[PDB]
Amino acid sequence: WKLPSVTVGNPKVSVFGGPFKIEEGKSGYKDVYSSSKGRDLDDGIEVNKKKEKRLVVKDGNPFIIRFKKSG
Amino acid sequence: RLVDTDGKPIENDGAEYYILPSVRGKGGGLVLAKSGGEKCPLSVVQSPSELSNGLPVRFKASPRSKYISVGMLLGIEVIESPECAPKPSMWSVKSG
Repeated sequence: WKLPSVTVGNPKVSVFGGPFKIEEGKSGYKDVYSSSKGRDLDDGIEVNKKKEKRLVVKDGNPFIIRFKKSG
Repeated sequence: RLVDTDGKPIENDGAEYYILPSVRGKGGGLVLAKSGGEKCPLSVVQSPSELSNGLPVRFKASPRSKYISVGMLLGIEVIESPECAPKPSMWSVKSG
């Protein structure tokens, strides 16, 4: 087992709307996941076995981000 | 309030955005990679290079608002993604 992770591999999900939200968080924003049990869970980073910084559900340990407009 | 790096509201289903770390020295913007046994790059990761903005995304929120806000449920579409990925390539959560 390992922490649930963010993927694009599920062809069965909505192409408009979704279970994510953006919230304010210490000097930037965080991404959160509205879990099926009704608690929003922070997305954070976990370094995996091939040294990838994976975006995972990491309750209470958010990845703090900013959003740069393309162009 | 939710704004982009130039202080403008973020567009709903419009402009593309890069999702970038605030802290330096710890990886670049979010992209896709093969993880473990994957033979198609399906896993959201930050780019190994701090210089990289990663891949562009489009936000998709169901309300008809021109701009997204904090606390609003939305989907995240990765606008440039591997030919092997399902299209449109939408973030979701998976076990493992």
